[PDB]
Amino acid sequence: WNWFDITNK
Amino acid sequence: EVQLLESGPGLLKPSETLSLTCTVSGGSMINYYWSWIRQPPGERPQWLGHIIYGGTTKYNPSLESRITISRDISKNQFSLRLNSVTAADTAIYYCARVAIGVSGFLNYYYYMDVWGSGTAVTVSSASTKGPSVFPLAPSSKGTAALGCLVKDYFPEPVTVSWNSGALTSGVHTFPAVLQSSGLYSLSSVVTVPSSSLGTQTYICNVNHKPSNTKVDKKVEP
Amino acid sequence: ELTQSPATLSLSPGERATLSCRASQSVGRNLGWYQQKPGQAPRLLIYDASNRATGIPARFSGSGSGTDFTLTISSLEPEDFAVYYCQARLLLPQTFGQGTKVEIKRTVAAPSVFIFPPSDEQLKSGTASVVCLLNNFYPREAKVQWKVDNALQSGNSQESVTEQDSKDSTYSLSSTLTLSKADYEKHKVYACEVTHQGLSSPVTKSFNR
Repeated sequence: WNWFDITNK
Repeated sequence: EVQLLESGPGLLKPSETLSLTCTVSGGSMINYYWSWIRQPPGERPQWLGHIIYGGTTKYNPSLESRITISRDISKNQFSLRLNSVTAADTAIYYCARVAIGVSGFLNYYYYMDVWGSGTAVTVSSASTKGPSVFPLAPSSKGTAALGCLVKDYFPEPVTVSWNSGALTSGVHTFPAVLQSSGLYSLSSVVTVPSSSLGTQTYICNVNHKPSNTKVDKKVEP
Repeated sequence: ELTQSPATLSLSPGERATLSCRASQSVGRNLGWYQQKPGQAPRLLIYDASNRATGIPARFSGSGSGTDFTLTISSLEPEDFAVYYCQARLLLPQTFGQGTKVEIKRTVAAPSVFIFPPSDEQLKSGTASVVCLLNNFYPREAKVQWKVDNALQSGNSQESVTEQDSKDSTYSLSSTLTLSKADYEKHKVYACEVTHQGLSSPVTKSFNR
């Protein structure tokens, strides 16, 4: 989650 | 205890640029996301956007054009910039910690688990001005009501006390309303024994800090 | 989006409060409840449907999954009278629901009504504000109307309502009618007319300029 947005699809 | 504190100027005119900073204390920035939220008077909170430890951002599509969020890990801070403000950007702005994590296969959880204190932002063409304070005199006709009208000030807030704060019982100080003029107005009233109106002094103490104005008004029949 | 119902719950300290939140599309167990006390930031209350946030009193619980969620307060305390919001993931445009306000229920109390003429001080400055006060009433719904030499007014007044009083759980409301000194000087009788559940019929307070 720290480098790539976990709230994208 | 992790603590967030918003900082930055809150009084803007339309077309200007809002610039706020959140400082995080008592905890690390890694493994959480970092959000700006705002809440206009009498409305629910509105999520503005967030930034992740890595620097990637995500914004509310209704602000996309005008918003930027940034973060400085070395300084334990993250910031909001909102361009081209209007009166509609008036609100209490909060920075908040977001607890995030995996929930299902391609699902997540997102909870704003630590909130800062909030900072009141006003956007208006109006110019700062201290109030005029008029008596609401007790009627000449058991219990009587009297008060002070605190009129034509900008921006919020003012404070009102009665008799240096010694009189609190039966006091009601109303929320300010924004007038068509762009200045605020409010009233403060108290109910008291009719019998006292001859002997007892009633004085409202009004303070408006944005104008360094401090007024005492004696209210008499 | 999220739908909260009802908008207001009116209950006594001691009773059980049940709050609903329905999501339009499923969100698993990933819904949160937040509490907001007046002039304070919201705070996390329940997360993942049923998990008390750190520090939250055991009287607070949460249930549901997918579509239908409930926040229960087993036995209300004075400090729990507040607004409660739900929120699931990062749904937009509205990440939060509209909120449910939990108000203290009390016995009906009619407004005590007072009218105040403008002061000579303000008139000197060229403006007249006429104030009508509806004091200490419950429930909050109240109607106020201005009449000037018997003509019904509209558009030249503004009202404001207090939050529930900490001791007596009533509300109070001010209505302020504003007009120019010249306008004020061309009429004689200023009156406000108040309607409320607790008034058998409407009450009028008035003065003659």
